[PDB]
Amino acid sequence: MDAIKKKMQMLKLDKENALDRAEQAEADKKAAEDRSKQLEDELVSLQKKLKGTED
Amino acid sequence: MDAIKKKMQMLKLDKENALDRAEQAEADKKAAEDRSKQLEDELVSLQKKLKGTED
Amino acid sequence: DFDDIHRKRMEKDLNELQALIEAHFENRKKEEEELVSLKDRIERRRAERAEQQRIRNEREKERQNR
Amino acid sequence: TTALVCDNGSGLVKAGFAGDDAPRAVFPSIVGRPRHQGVMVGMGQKDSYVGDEAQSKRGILTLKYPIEHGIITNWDDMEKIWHHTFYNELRVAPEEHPTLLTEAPLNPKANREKMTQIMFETFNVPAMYVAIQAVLSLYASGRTTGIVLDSGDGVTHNVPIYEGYALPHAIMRLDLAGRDLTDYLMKILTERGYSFVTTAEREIVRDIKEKLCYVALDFENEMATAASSSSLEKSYELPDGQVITIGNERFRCPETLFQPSFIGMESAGIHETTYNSIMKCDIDIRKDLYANNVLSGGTTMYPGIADRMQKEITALAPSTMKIKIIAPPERKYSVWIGGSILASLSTFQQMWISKQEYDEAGPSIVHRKCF
Ligand SMILES: Nc1ncnc2c1ncn2[C@@H]1O[C@H](COP(=O)(O)OP(=O)(O)O)[C@@H](O)[C@H]1O
Ligand SMILES: [Mg+2]
Repeated sequence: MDAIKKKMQMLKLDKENALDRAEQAEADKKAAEDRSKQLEDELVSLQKKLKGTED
Repeated sequence: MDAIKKKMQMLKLDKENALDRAEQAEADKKAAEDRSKQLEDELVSLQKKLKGTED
Repeated sequence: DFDDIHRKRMEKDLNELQALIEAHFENRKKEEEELVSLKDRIERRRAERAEQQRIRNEREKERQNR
Repeated sequence: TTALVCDNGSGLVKAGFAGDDAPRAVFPSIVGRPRHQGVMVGMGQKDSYVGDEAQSKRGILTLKYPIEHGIITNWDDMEKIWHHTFYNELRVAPEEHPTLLTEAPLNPKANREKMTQIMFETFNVPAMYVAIQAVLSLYASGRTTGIVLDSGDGVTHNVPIYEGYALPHAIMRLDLAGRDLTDYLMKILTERGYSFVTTAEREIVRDIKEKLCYVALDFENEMATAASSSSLEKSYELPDGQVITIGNERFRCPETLFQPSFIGMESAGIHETTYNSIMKCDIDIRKDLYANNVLSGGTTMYPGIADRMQKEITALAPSTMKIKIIAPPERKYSVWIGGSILASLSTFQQMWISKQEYDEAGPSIVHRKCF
């Protein structure tokens, strides 16, 4: 009819916005966790270098 | 009718799924970010003690 | 910029839906039940016209039959 | 006073006062002289019916569009259309209102100069300004970056913009548009027996195209499905009865957009000229253009085009970039809404081409600083 189509369009705008936000948040999590794990690896290498210096 | 109900329910389900997924991702992002901050703070002190050891 | 999208979107996101629902409800209420009732009324009047036509046709055929 | 935001277009003239949401009067731009003899006396028969009046008497007229591909080929008819638009559809004399026409990119200069000369001499407006049809469609989306594909009815052009700085070397204008799709649909309908020839029946074929055709997500699968089942055959009632059934002509008509080899055009589809237009841009603004691809114009209203185009570009583009296609529901009037917004701005109020300036430099003023 008439109002039904507009209501469907609203329900679809919510769909697109929610899905896009979810995808963006997932990409953010991937990037942040990669950052953290690379920092942890750098910390490990520093520990090993400290061990060599102690030797 | 029949089509309106199923389509509307499926679209609302899609919106809710995307929203909850985004919230989980953002929570993990915040936790990883704070842990990364902890890693930075500990790494600086590790570098300082390494520098003293080298001196 | 991009700050009038809220003030031009969110408005009709609810007001338009509610107003169109109101329009559909009032139009259906005004239209469907009144049309069915009026058609039933016209049908009853049509049946009465049919009875009057049958009576007149029969009486005229009775008299005129010569 | 208020400004008149006219938008000539090619196929539908859209006009209205600046500051509203939708154009006040939208009507086809056709001028049709009668072709038969006419025997009734005193019937009050005019010599040319323009606008929406000639879409009701089209049975005895020979409609002819005055704008072929963006450019204007018949200046007298265009003047008649403008006169009708001002006086009968808006009923505001032009002596007291600025006007904001719109023009496709890469159009001949003489067209624009003649347009401004007409507006200043015949209608005698106070001040008029000509704007590129894609920047307005970018205004309406509320963005400030993005690459807009404005597939009108005359010409499809693809203007990339970043941070408000247009890139003049990356505009890809292609002359396939809604009219060629109408002609191709009218040409493939003959494969079932329906022959439309008269210039009046082109309108019927246009209505068929608008109401039935859709863009297939995957072309070969649809061609295979339509050739086995019969779940696609949708019927349509002509203006006199004799319903017709459209089979796989439904998604073959608008497929011409992505494969212009169907109508013999050499160039690549609208899915690949956008990627080429992006790749001509600098290497650092390609991500933003990828994420803010904007659709506009009438012909981009086919059901299912915002998914086919996204699939195609995602196939072409690098796998890491995110491809997003902005397809607002108010696509058809996007250019005019943007025009209203631009005319309503205070910063823009001193960019009009004032009449005294035209009197001092002639019609060639439009190419000058007042663009
Ligand atoms: N709902 C629709 N579905 C498919 N095609 C459409 C639809 N509406 C309009 N069109 C096509 O778009 C054309 C109108 O385009 P428009 O944007 O008015 O061109 P212009 O840029 O000259 O204004 C029509 O000729 C028609 O072929
Ligand atoms: Mg246009």
